[PDB]
Amino acid sequence: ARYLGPKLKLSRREGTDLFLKSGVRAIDTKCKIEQAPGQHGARKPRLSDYGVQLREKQKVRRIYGVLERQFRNYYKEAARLKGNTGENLLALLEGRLDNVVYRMGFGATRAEARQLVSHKAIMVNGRVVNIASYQVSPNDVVSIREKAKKQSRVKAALELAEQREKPTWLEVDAGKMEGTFKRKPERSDLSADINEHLIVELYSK
Amino acid sequence: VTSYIGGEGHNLQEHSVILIRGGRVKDLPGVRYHTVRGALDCSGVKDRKQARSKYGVKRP
Amino acid sequence: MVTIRLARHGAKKRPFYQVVVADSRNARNGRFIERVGFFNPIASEKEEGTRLDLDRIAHWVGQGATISDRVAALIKEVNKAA
Amino acid sequence: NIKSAKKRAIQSEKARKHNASRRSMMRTFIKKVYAAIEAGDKAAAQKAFNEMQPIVDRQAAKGLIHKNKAARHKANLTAQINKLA
Amino acid sequence: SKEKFERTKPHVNVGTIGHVDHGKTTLTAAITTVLAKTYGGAARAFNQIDNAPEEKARGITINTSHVEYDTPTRHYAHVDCPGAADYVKNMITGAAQMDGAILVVAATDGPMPQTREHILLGRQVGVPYIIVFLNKCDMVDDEELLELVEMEVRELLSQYDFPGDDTPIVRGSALKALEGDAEWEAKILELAGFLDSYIPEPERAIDKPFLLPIEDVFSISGRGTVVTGRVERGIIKVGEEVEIVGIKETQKSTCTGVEMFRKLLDEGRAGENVGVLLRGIKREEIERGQVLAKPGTIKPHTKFESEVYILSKDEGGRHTPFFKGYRPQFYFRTTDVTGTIELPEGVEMVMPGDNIKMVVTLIHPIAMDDGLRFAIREGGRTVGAGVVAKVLS
RNA sequence: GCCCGGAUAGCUCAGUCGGUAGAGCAGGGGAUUGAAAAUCCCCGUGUCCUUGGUUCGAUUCCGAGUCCGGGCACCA
RNA sequence: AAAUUGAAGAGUUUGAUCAUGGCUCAGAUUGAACGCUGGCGGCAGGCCUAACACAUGCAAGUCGAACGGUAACAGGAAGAAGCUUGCUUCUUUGCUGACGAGUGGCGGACGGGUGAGUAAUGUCUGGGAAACUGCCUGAUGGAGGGGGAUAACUACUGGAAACGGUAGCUAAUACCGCAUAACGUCGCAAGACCAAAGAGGGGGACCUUCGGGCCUCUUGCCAUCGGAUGUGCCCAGAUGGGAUUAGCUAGUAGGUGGGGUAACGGCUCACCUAGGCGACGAUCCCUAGCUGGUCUGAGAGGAUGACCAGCCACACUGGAACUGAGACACGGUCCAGACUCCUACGGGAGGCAGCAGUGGGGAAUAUUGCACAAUGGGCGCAAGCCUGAUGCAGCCAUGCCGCGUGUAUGAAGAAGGCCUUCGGGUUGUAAAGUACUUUCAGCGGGGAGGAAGGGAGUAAAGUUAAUACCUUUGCUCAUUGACGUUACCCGCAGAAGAAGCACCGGCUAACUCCGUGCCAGCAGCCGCGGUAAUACGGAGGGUGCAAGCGUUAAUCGGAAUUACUGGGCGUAAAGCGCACGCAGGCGGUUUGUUAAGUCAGAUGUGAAAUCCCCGGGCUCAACCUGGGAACUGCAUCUGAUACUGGCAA
Ligand SMILES: Nc1nc2c(ncn2[C@@H]2O[C@H](COP(=O)(O)OP(=O)(O)OP(=O)(O)O)[C@@H](O)[C@H]2O)c(=O)[nH]1
Ligand SMILES: [Mg+2]
Ligand SMILES: [Mg+2]
Ligand SMILES: [Mg+2]
Ligand SMILES: [Mg+2]
Ligand SMILES: [Mg+2]
Ligand SMILES: [Mg+2]
Ligand SMILES: [Mg+2]
Ligand SMILES: [Mg+2]
Ligand SMILES: [Mg+2]
Ligand SMILES: [Mg+2]
Ligand SMILES: [Mg+2]
Ligand SMILES: [Mg+2]
Ligand SMILES: [Mg+2]
Ligand SMILES: [Mg+2]
Ligand SMILES: [Mg+2]
Ligand SMILES: [Mg+2]
Ligand SMILES: [Mg+2]
Ligand SMILES: [Mg+2]
Ligand SMILES: [Mg+2]
Ligand SMILES: [Mg+2]
Ligand SMILES: [Mg+2]
Ligand SMILES: [Mg+2]
Ligand SMILES: [Mg+2]
Ligand SMILES: [Mg+2]
Ligand SMILES: [Mg+2]
Ligand SMILES: [Mg+2]
Ligand SMILES: [Mg+2]
Ligand SMILES: [Mg+2]
Ligand SMILES: [Mg+2]
Ligand SMILES: [Mg+2]
Ligand SMILES: [Mg+2]
Ligand SMILES: [Mg+2]
Ligand SMILES: [Mg+2]
Ligand SMILES: [Mg+2]
Ligand SMILES: [Mg+2]
Ligand SMILES: [Mg+2]
Ligand SMILES: [Mg+2]
Ligand SMILES: [Mg+2]
Ligand SMILES: [Mg+2]
Ligand SMILES: [Mg+2]
Ligand SMILES: [Mg+2]
Ligand SMILES: [Mg+2]
Ligand SMILES: [Mg+2]
Ligand SMILES: [Mg+2]
Ligand SMILES: [Mg+2]
Ligand SMILES: [Mg+2]
Ligand SMILES: [Mg+2]
Ligand SMILES: [Mg+2]
Ligand SMILES: [Mg+2]
Ligand SMILES: [Mg+2]
Ligand SMILES: [Mg+2]
Ligand SMILES: [Mg+2]
Ligand SMILES: [Mg+2]
Ligand SMILES: [Mg+2]
Ligand SMILES: [Mg+2]
Ligand SMILES: [Mg+2]
Ligand SMILES: [Mg+2]
Ligand SMILES: [Mg+2]
Ligand SMILES: [Mg+2]
Ligand SMILES: [Mg+2]
Ligand SMILES: [Mg+2]
Ligand SMILES: [Mg+2]
Ligand SMILES: [Mg+2]
Ligand SMILES: [Mg+2]
Ligand SMILES: [Mg+2]
Ligand SMILES: [Mg+2]
Ligand SMILES: [Mg+2]
Ligand SMILES: [Mg+2]
Ligand SMILES: [Mg+2]
Ligand SMILES: [Mg+2]
Ligand SMILES: [Mg+2]
Ligand SMILES: [Mg+2]
Ligand SMILES: [Mg+2]
Ligand SMILES: [Mg+2]
Ligand SMILES: [Mg+2]
Ligand SMILES: [Mg+2]
Ligand SMILES: [Mg+2]
Ligand SMILES: [Mg+2]
Ligand SMILES: [Mg+2]
Ligand SMILES: [Mg+2]
Ligand SMILES: [Mg+2]
Ligand SMILES: [Mg+2]
Ligand SMILES: [Mg+2]
Ligand SMILES: [Mg+2]
Ligand SMILES: [Mg+2]
Ligand SMILES: [Mg+2]
Ligand SMILES: [Mg+2]
Ligand SMILES: [Mg+2]
Ligand SMILES: [Mg+2]
Ligand SMILES: [Mg+2]
Ligand SMILES: [Mg+2]
Ligand SMILES: [Mg+2]
Ligand SMILES: [Mg+2]
Ligand SMILES: [Mg+2]
Ligand SMILES: [Mg+2]
Ligand SMILES: [Mg+2]
Ligand SMILES: [Mg+2]
Ligand SMILES: [Mg+2]
Ligand SMILES: [Mg+2]
Ligand SMILES: [Mg+2]
Ligand SMILES: [Mg+2]
Ligand SMILES: [Mg+2]
Ligand SMILES: [Mg+2]
Ligand SMILES: [Mg+2]
Ligand SMILES: [Mg+2]
Ligand SMILES: [Mg+2]
Ligand SMILES: [Mg+2]
Ligand SMILES: [Mg+2]
Ligand SMILES: [Mg+2]
Ligand SMILES: [Mg+2]
Ligand SMILES: [Mg+2]
Ligand SMILES: [Mg+2]
Ligand SMILES: [Mg+2]
Ligand SMILES: [Mg+2]
Ligand SMILES: [Mg+2]
Ligand SMILES: [Mg+2]
Ligand SMILES: [Mg+2]
Ligand SMILES: [Mg+2]
Ligand SMILES: [Mg+2]
Ligand SMILES: [Mg+2]
Ligand SMILES: [Mg+2]
Ligand SMILES: [Mg+2]
Ligand SMILES: [Mg+2]
Ligand SMILES: [Mg+2]
Ligand SMILES: [Mg+2]
Ligand SMILES: [Mg+2]
Ligand SMILES: [Mg+2]
Ligand SMILES: [Mg+2]
Ligand SMILES: [Mg+2]
Ligand SMILES: [Mg+2]
Ligand SMILES: [Mg+2]
Ligand SMILES: [Mg+2]
Ligand SMILES: [Mg+2]
Ligand SMILES: [Mg+2]
Ligand SMILES: [Mg+2]
Ligand SMILES: [Mg+2]
Ligand SMILES: [Mg+2]
Ligand SMILES: [Mg+2]
Ligand SMILES: [Mg+2]
Ligand SMILES: [Mg+2]
Ligand SMILES: [Mg+2]
Repeated sequence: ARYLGPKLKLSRREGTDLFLKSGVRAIDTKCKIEQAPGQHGARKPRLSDYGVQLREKQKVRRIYGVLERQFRNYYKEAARLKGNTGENLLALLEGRLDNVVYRMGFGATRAEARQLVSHKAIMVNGRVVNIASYQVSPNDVVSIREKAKKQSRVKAALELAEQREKPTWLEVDAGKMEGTFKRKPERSDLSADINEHLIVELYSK
Repeated sequence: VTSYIGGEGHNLQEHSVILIRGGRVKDLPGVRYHTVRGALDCSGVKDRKQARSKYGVKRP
Repeated sequence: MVTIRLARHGAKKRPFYQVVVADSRNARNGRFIERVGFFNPIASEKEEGTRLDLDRIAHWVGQGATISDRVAALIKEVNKAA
Repeated sequence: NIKSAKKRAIQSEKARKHNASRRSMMRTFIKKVYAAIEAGDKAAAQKAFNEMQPIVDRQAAKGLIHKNKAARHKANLTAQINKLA
Repeated sequence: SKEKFERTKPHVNVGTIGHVDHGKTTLTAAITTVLAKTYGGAARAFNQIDNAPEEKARGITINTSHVEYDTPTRHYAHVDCPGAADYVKNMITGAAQMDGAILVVAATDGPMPQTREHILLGRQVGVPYIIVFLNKCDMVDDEELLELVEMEVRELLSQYDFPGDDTPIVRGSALKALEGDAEWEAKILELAGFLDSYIPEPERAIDKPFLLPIEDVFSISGRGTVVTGRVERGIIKVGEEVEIVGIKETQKSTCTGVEMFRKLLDEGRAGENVGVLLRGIKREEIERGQVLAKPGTIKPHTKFESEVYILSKDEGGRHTPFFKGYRPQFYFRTTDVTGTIELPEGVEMVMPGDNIKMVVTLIHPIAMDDGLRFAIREGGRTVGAGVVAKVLS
């Protein structure tokens, strides 16, 4: 169901910073990033056309914390929806509750946001929700319950979110731990680096 | 028919009831099947660790 | 004898009755002439719940179709009751 | 057999003893008309037809004979009387 | 399997013991017709105790047959043993579950070699009490000859470590009580009184968790495979989880009906022979020797340390030394099993009549715990009793 | 539950009525030709299916077992 | 508003090449199986072979308002006998309520199960009728007088049993007269002919001969004519493969006449004619339930028809009918055969392709589950009682979906492993430790919604002679859950209980080395392995996938490698040796004329589910579900008549 392994190892293999081990400190400089995937990171890969696609797919999975079976289902939904197939893949991932909770600032990492969702802390439209893959509808109000409000893990994690870019599509109160998911996320608003194109190709064959 | 006994060593002899799966060897002309190691009287291969679903061996 | 009865569809522990005009001999879920609305017992206080097309009921009950114990009361529920 | 509604296995045995008797009675009275037809003028045939007409209609009403069976046994049989004699 | 067995009167597991062709099985036939006539229980006959081709053309019994005769005080449950030298293996299962035996020595022949072998197997396994019965009497019309046989039985029991003189010796012909002789019917009614008086109420273990050794597996065109045996400890409720442990490996199961001589039961209590029914198990895969335990209580083992007491010539056993590689038969609860011996360091040879511990690797695994009693046998005779010390596997 | 047969070095078989078991084919310390048809030398290379007993001494005589072969039964 | 956004290649012939062309692989799948590791929930699923043989419990009963029964049973009332005079014994009483048995009525033909047969009798769409239709219902109103008998019960026997006989006796809505008859049946019409059953809840008035005469109402019973409903038939096309099956066929093909069918018909007969089918595949052969759909595909197609739903077919194997509104009848009948059982050797029972269960054959596949609470379904005037229908309790990762085996910080870049150019690298922020949360499991307490009703009493409105009963509607009562220690909620304790198995030369993301030296083995293809291996075992980093993953079988895909969309035939496989020519396919050209094709429109229909879009509903999700589109149809009816055909000049 979850990875629960060495998280920063995934970032080296992929190369870029995946925000798995983001947390309290801003920058790591604490893994020999890029040049050490495993025992043979010095080996320059040839890297085929199937490779680059499969690396790009694994990047987007490992960022959002999703497995192949559930990720393949997002592609199937993304294809059936109107407009661009690539933009839908990412938009459906960004609409996940564990992703929204991370983007609100209620969690130093996305795994923390997932557990915070799982453990009955998160609540939306006056209803408790346990599911990380809960598709957050446009015009919703995610929030933390009064029992687990202002605990140790959340207040330190919300201060990290000030250093972050902060999305335009959602808004956060910050005083009373209350969020507001407004519109669906745009392509140009977020990332500007992870290529959807190559993921659309991989599943088509 | 004839069936190839995979792995190193075996407990098959004379009779002994064995389970047979499909799959040619591509070497022995005529042989077009494999004996499933682990199933029925055909025991697992002794001292195999990697790839033990094939060859029917338990945990270490 | 044609009769207006509930068909019972829906998942386990979550019934959804398809009130339907069928022959008495035919099975519960099987053969029918035409479906005439529905009933949802686990709908609760919200938007939808029970819908029953009363114009089609007059076409069969007026002719000669018996109404079952439940469908007779869902007529009593939709008309007046409140 | 493994039912208390076996009653119907006898009850129906009791039925056909009676049901064959009234049926056989009718078809003998119809045979009496067909016997009169062949070599007989407009007299003996219509007497036999006047006798069986009440008997065939009665058995039609009880559910032994269907009303169409009875209708033919008049229709085709009156034509034998009408055409020949 | 229709009438419900009402739990009234204490259950006691009785059985006949004695020489070959000594009126051992015929005693069981006499006890049924005598008790059923006067008191008013179920009748039965001498045929149903032993039919088949094997016990007709020959006449000799092999299978441990069972009988259920009732009395005012107690509800007895008979276990007729085979008796011959060839049938000692299936006898020990019948003799282990037996609480209080009925010895059968006869007034014409007297004590014989098997009688000594039977009582030898009774002590080491578990036979607390024993009662003598002279099973001929009428043939030799004499006062002095019949009474001289009674003396040698008192000698045998006292020589082999039983009460001997205290045991109530009874006389009576089995064939005479089968028909309807008023003097001989009353004399076997006296044996029923001796069973009540001498043998006390047996001590059960209805507290510590469920275990049941299997004596004989059936495939009842009924329900499925059925297993018979005395419940050694605990209870058996219907629709309860039961783990079958012993030979081969281990299999999960559930009880779906306990019974007592073709009659229904709710709770199969300890210390009584019951036919427990198993769900989803074939006739071949489950075999004799395995035990019906509660899940988690017992685990099958193929290696164990054990304090073995080897017997000498006087007690009845080996008379020569032996070294590692010796393979005798280890009789645990019901079945026997072969196993190689590995002696401790600083012990060159095991002399007869000696107390030592030793590791024993068995060829078949059997369910066992610390403090389990067993009796070693080899070559149609006993070798040494002992107890389990430590588990290894 | 009980009656019977079967097992001999890596494989296929000889040998026994107590005198301590051998043959080919095998294979190995073994030489030829980058490996080689034909060559040489060389060992048996052994829990006599396992274990105990009668015994000076058991493959061999007598119990008990192993797994496998085929045979006859019992229905809580 | 929307209703499709959907089309990848690679290895492999050669010294190298381009082509041709096979071979193999990457992805989807599933009634899967086995293998390895073996924690959860939700909605599903689960003998494909032997349509094999079956023990044990069950699966269709039900009605006292049809009637004898003064009752088998359990219990009140007039009276009796014991004696603790109300404690006990006990005969009468329709008399206490009901009901074992029985005739009756209506159900058992529906509802469940399985594909043996079936290549058309069947199935699909579209048609037509020449029909019947219990119970539902719209009219037309009758519904009057009788009489044998007949079980049960006796009585008396026969039989080992199953199951009878003979003598009475009696009951009914049972059963047959009877008068009675229509817009009914028959006839050219005049005529003739044709039916029924009473119950039950209540009653003022007057008959009481007390059985109550008699009025009310509710229901039954009839008579056709019409509904609605199923069912029977019939025609059109469609519905597998084979020509190494081209001839088949005598009730065969048609006619007249008789019989029979609910209905028409060689359905069946007698005679008459000599046909009929057939190259747009008869015949014979092999295989096969069919469909909605399912899987796959860019789509066309290809394959398939488990689960759910419609239709057919079959019930130990071959027959036949009886009864019925409906059967030529899964748990009716009677034969016949084979197979097990019982016996007094004479004759008897006998049907799991219901639901559990079992033995078998097998790669393989459930509980001798609990309940009518629920929607049905049966009978009933209602309560009811029956139900393996249905729901649901368990089992199995066989699956689909969603959860979890924590989530931050953490450098001495520790130890240990593995590699090394012995400098170090790597395992690795991995772990240890520090921040903490504590969804699931586990405990302890709250607790919905599936429940509509049914029942007992009340005020009124109908009904009527009547403030009575009856019918209807408000209104007060106490209740109805197999699931169920429920869904869901809240407190508790402490990361505590919680992992996978592939492969890693190439194709295909992933290599270092100790190698078992063409031995052991690998392998899906090319190929590896012969004292320095990314291709074998092993340790070991990863690569990869997750409660599953592999291997295997099976269908499609890629395969434009059966090509209609969409290939070819000089030399790669492939132009008959060359003509003539009927059937068939195609056909120059201008004016008419039709409307077959063709297109446009319209109406009917294309079952529901499924798919799709828009939605909604369960903590989200699978899942369920409201509403539209679609179902490449077909049918008709009316129009364009350019183009094709026909009929013209
Ligand atoms: N004279 C006499 N003979 C008796 C009596 N009881 C039994 N028997 C005989 O003993 C025999 C019975 O032997 P059992 O030992 O009971 O039979 P069994 O147990 O099957 O025999 P095994 O199995 O060989 O021990 C019969 O043949 C009888 O004739 C008795 O009271 N008197
Ligand atoms: Mg999952
Ligand atoms: Mg694709
Ligand atoms: Mg293959
Ligand atoms: Mg491999
Ligand atoms: Mg609610
Ligand atoms: Mg009802
Ligand atoms: Mg006759
Ligand atoms: Mg006659
Ligand atoms: Mg008349
Ligand atoms: Mg009739
Ligand atoms: Mg449009
Ligand atoms: Mg696609
Ligand atoms: Mg080459
Ligand atoms: Mg060449
Ligand atoms: Mg499996
Ligand atoms: Mg397995
Ligand atoms: Mg398990
Ligand atoms: Mg389910
Ligand atoms: Mg089948
Ligand atoms: Mg078949
Ligand atoms: Mg078959
Ligand atoms: Mg069968
Ligand atoms: Mg019973
Ligand atoms: Mg039965
Ligand atoms: Mg009455
Ligand atoms: Mg009755
Ligand atoms: Mg039937
Ligand atoms: Mg049928
Ligand atoms: Mg069905
Ligand atoms: Mg049916
Ligand atoms: Mg089934
Ligand atoms: Mg099927
Ligand atoms: Mg089918
Ligand atoms: Mg047809
Ligand atoms: Mg038909
Ligand atoms: Mg039509
Ligand atoms: Mg009509
Ligand atoms: Mg009727
Ligand atoms: Mg009827
Ligand atoms: Mg009628
Ligand atoms: Mg009416
Ligand atoms: Mg009118
Ligand atoms: Mg009028
Ligand atoms: Mg009227
Ligand atoms: Mg009369
Ligand atoms: Mg009379
Ligand atoms: Mg008579
Ligand atoms: Mg008479
Ligand atoms: Mg009378
Ligand atoms: Mg009368
Ligand atoms: Mg009548
Ligand atoms: Mg008259
Ligand atoms: Mg008149
Ligand atoms: Mg007319
Ligand atoms: Mg009358
Ligand atoms: Mg009246
Ligand atoms: Mg009355
Ligand atoms: Mg009157
Ligand atoms: Mg119709
Ligand atoms: Mg003819
Ligand atoms: Mg008919
Ligand atoms: Mg394609
Ligand atoms: Mg098909
Ligand atoms: Mg099926
Ligand atoms: Mg089902
Ligand atoms: Mg179905
Ligand atoms: Mg049909
Ligand atoms: Mg038949
Ligand atoms: Mg037939
Ligand atoms: Mg036929
Ligand atoms: Mg009829
Ligand atoms: Mg019919
Ligand atoms: Mg039929
Ligand atoms: Mg027929
Ligand atoms: Mg049946
Ligand atoms: Mg027969
Ligand atoms: Mg039976
Ligand atoms: Mg039966
Ligand atoms: Mg079954
Ligand atoms: Mg089975
Ligand atoms: Mg098998
Ligand atoms: Mg049960
Ligand atoms: Mg039940
Ligand atoms: Mg029941
Ligand atoms: Mg009940
Ligand atoms: Mg109840
Ligand atoms: Mg009901
Ligand atoms: Mg009523
Ligand atoms: Mg019942
Ligand atoms: Mg499980
Ligand atoms: Mg899906
Ligand atoms: Mg620790
Ligand atoms: Mg708990
Ligand atoms: Mg709620
Ligand atoms: Mg409720
Ligand atoms: Mg209510
Ligand atoms: Mg409610
Ligand atoms: Mg009421
Ligand atoms: Mg009252
Ligand atoms: Mg209850
Ligand atoms: Mg309960
Ligand atoms: Mg609780
Ligand atoms: Mg729910
Ligand atoms: Mg803590
Ligand atoms: Mg701790
Ligand atoms: Mg070699
Ligand atoms: Mg393959
Ligand atoms: Mg080296
Ligand atoms: Mg490889
Ligand atoms: Mg390797
Ligand atoms: Mg590893
Ligand atoms: Mg698989
Ligand atoms: Mg193609
Ligand atoms: Mg080509
Ligand atoms: Mg050429
Ligand atoms: Mg060529
Ligand atoms: Mg050629
Ligand atoms: Mg040419
Ligand atoms: Mg031509
Ligand atoms: Mg043409
Ligand atoms: Mg032209
Ligand atoms: Mg032409
Ligand atoms: Mg046209
Ligand atoms: Mg058109
Ligand atoms: Mg339309
Ligand atoms: Mg549809
Ligand atoms: Mg829909
Ligand atoms: Mg939306
Ligand atoms: Mg939705
Ligand atoms: Mg929703
Ligand atoms: Mg909602
Ligand atoms: Mg769906
Ligand atoms: Mg719809
Ligand atoms: Mg629509
Ligand atoms: Mg449109
Ligand atoms: Mg369309
Ligand atoms: Mg479609
Ligand atoms: Mg026109
Ligand atoms: Mg023109
Ligand atoms: Mg024009
Ligand atoms: Mg033209």
